[PDB]
Amino acid sequence: PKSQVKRQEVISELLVTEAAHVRMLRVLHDLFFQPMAECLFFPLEELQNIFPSLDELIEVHSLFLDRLMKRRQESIEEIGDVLLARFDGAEGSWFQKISSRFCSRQSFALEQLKAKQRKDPRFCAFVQEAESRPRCRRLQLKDMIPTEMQRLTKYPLLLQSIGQNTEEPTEREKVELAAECCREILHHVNQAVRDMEDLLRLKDYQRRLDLSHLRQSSDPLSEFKNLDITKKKLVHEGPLTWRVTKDKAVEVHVLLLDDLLLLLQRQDERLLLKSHSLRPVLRLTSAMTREVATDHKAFYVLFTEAQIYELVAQTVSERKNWCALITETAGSLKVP
Repeated sequence: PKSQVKRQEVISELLVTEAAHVRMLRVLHDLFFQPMAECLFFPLEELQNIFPSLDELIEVHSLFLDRLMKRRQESIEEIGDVLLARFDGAEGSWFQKISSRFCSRQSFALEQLKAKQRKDPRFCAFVQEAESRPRCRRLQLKDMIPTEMQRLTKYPLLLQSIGQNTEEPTEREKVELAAECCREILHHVNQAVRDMEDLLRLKDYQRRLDLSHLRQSSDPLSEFKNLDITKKKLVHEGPLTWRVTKDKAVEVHVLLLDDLLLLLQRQDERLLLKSHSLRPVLRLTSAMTREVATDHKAFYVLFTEAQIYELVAQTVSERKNWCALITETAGSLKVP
């Protein structure tokens, strides 16, 4: 007291909220996943990408719910040991593995479901009917899926304040270490999320890429034979206008990647890279941006034979934003 009331409260909050989460996850499973498996709305492989590890994700939280209850029941001093048992060592590692799998596919999972609802009325009516079942507690499926992430972001907050309210030192170390683990996990999942969100997107572009032109120029482009972008970092993308001369302008979708800049022409579902002059592909290791005094909406990118690429955004703010991003990424790149 007063350290103790808070410590007990927080430990309570953690147990209760852990149960609610298991409960939801089970609803998600029972009312959505399993029935859809049985109605075979998707081929199963795919359902597994929408709910990447639901079955075992339920278990991991379940096992924790279980430790926490056993501990409460047998009394609360000491909780560190329990915490470390879920977030640290091998069980630590698994929890991460399982929760991050499932979290990464969130965005994917959602658009998949949205597509199907807007495309197939049998399925849309299914989801409605399911969403009206009491066990939903007024959450929609779209509300359910992203709770796993939320839950992960809650753990450091909860653990941080059990620790800072632990009087006895060696116990507070445990609880502190545990909390640290949770931030390690959160930080990793967050990353494995962007890695997936980028990946799927880059694989998308990579099969839509009309590569024929580089294989055709005598332009010693020969480095992009063969160009692969699936395993690279997508820093930024956006429509722009590409004033190849002050008489001719090209409509273009730009990808700013870790180390290359790509100016893509959109032609039906295709995306072309055409040498039309000035190349469409560019090694950033040399890049540099400038304002254009006669056009607050336009800027220049230069490759330090010049090599001038006059690009224009719709809004002034966005072209401020573009230069900002290029020069910054450009800078991030090291000289041998």
